[PDB]
Amino acid sequence: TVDLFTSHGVYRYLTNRTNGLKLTPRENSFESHSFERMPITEFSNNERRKG
Amino acid sequence: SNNVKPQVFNPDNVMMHEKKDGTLMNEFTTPILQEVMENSKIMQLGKYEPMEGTEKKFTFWADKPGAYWVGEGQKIETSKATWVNATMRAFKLGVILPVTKEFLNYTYSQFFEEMKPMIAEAFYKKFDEAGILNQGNNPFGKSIAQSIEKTNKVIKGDFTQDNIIDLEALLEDDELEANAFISKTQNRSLLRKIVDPETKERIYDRNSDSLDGLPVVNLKSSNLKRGELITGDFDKLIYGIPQLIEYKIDETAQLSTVKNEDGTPVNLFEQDMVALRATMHVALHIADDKAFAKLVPA
Amino acid sequence: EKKFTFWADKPGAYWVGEGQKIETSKATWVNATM
Amino acid sequence: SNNVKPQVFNPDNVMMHEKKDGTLMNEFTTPILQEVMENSKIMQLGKYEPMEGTRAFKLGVILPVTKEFLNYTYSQFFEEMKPMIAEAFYKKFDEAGILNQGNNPFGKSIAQSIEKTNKVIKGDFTQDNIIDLEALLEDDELEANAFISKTQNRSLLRKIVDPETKERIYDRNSDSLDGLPVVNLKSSNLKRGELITGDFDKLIYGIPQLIEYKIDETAQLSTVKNEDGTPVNLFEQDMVALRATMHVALHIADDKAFAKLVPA
Repeated sequence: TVDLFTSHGVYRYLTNRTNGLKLTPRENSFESHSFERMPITEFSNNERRKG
Repeated sequence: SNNVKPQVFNPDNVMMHEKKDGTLMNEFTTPILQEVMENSKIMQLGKYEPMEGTEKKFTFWADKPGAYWVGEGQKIETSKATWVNATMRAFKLGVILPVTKEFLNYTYSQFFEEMKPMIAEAFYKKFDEAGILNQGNNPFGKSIAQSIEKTNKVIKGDFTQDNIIDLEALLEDDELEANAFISKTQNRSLLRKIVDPETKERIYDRNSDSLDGLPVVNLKSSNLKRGELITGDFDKLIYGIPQLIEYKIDETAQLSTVKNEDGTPVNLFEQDMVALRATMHVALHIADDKAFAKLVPA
Repeated sequence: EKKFTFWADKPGAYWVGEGQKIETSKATWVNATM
Repeated sequence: SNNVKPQVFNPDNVMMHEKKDGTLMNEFTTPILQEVMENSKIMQLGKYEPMEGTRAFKLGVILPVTKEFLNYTYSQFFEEMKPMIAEAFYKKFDEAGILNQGNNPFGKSIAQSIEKTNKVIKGDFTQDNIIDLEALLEDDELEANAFISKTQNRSLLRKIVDPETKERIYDRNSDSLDGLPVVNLKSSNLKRGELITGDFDKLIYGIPQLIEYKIDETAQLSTVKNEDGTPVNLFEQDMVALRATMHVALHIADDKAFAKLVPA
C-alpha cells in the first residue's frame, strides 16, 4: 500500500512488485489536508545522514 | 607516409566528419526524431521478477494429501504432499557505436546523447521479438510461439466472433482465463468489422482498443502477419532484468569487428577515435506452456 | 525554401554470449527539402 | 618481462632505461636546454582568423616510453617533453606553409605563390637587389611587411651599406633590414643565399583545435612492432605513451603579395 504526500493532500495507491509497481488508485484515492507544505519532515544525524 | 585522406572502414559503421570525396561536413543540421520510441511489450504484459544473480529458482506445490472415512477404532491411513521446481536464466544484449573525434567535435556534439533512446528502443524490440515470436536468434529455449507450437494450441480460420470466442475458450479448457490479446496493427481493420448478430454489439471497441473487453497490445514487428492473433494468461509469463542498460564510453580500447582499409583492427587511441558501448541483461521464463493460444489464417 | 533532416536507420542490437565480442552498428539520416 | 637483453623495437622510437650495450641510466642527471625554443613564424607574421569548425588538417604524434625509464631514468620526462612536441608542430607547420615541404596537405603555400607569379630575383645581396625585391611588391600596390631569412646569411647582410647615408642598411642588433624586421628560419630547406619577403597580412591561418595532450597506459601501438613483429601492447609490456594532436588551417588571400631573392 502506497501513500504519496504532496503539499495539498495525500494520494493513496496499491502496488505489487510482481506487476512492476504500477501504482493503481484506491478507495478514497485522494484525501486533502490543510497544511500548505508537504507534512513529512526529515531529520539527519549529520551532514552525511550516517548512523 | 603523411597520408592525409580520410580512413576507410569495413563495415562502414564509423561516423566521420570528412567524406572520401573531400566534402567537409560543417554546419550540420541535427536530424529530428520523427517517430515515438517503442516500449517493450513483454515488460508491459508480463510479470516482473526480482533476480539478483544471472539465475533464479522457483518451487511450487504439486501434490496434496488425501483423506479417508474410518470406522470407530479403525486405523487412520497415511497420505503425502509433493512439490516441483522450475528455473530461469538471463542473457546479455549489446551494441557498440564507434565515432571519430573530429565528428564528435565539429559535426554532432550531442550524437551519443541522441543515440541512447534509439539503443533502448532496439534492445526492447530485440527482447520482445525473441520472447514473443521466437525470432532474432532467441537465446532462451523458451518463448510464446514455441510453447504454442509444442501444445498445438492453434485455431485456424478467419477473424470472427465464433473463432475469437473459441480461441479464448481454448484456455479455460485448461482451467486458465485469458488476460490480453497481442495483435498486428494492420489487422484492426478486420477486427473493426465483426459484430454479434443477436445483440448487434461489436466485439471490438475501436475507441478503447479492447477486444471482447480484454486489452489489445500491438506489435510493431514484421514477423507477426496480418491474419494472426495471440492470446494467453500473461500472468504466467515471467521476466527479469538483472542489469538495466549500462552505457560506457571508451577512448582507448581496440575494436575488432571493424577493420581498417589495410585490414588492421581499429585502435581507438592510436587512430583518435571514441566508441560508445551499451549493454543490458534480460531473462525470460514461461511459467506454464499451456497458458497461450494462437489464431492463424487458414 | 525549407530543409529537413530525419533519422532513417536505427542502430541494431546483438545477443552476446558470455565474454564474446559485441558487434557494432550505425544510425543514418536522410535530407529533404520543400 | 624477464628478458635480460633489452627489447628491440621497430621503429626504435621507444624510450628505454637500458641502452643496447647494457648501460643502465640510474641516477641519471636531467638534460639541459642547449638551444632556445623556435616559435612558429607563420603564427608570428601571418594574420589570425577566428574559425569555427574545419580548410583544416590534423597534426599529431605519439611518444612511447618504457615505464622503467619513466621511474628510474627520468620521472618528469612527459612534463618537459610537451613543449618540445609543440616546437615540432610549429616547425612542421612553418615548413609546410612557407616552403611547401614535408608533404604539406594544403594546396596552398608561399613557395607555390612565388613559383606561380614568378616574382623571383636572381642575384647576390646588394642594396640595389634589396630595393628591387621590395619594388617587386610595391609594383602591385603592396608594401613589404617583413623578411624571412636563413640566419647564416647575416654575414652577407653586414657587407651592404647605403652609399648615400654611408651606413649599414642592416641593423645587426635589431636584426632588421631597411627598417623591416627579419625573422630567422632554422629549417635546413631554405638555402644560404635565399631571402623571402611579402605583405604577410595576406597570409591567413586558423587553429580550430589548440594542441591537445593525452597520456595513455593501455592502448596498442599498431605502428610499433616488437622484434617478433607483434604490435606493442602498452599494458602487458608495462609501457606508457603520450598522444598529441592539433588542427591547423592555412589560407593565402593574394598570392602576388610575396617575392623571393635567390643566388644567380
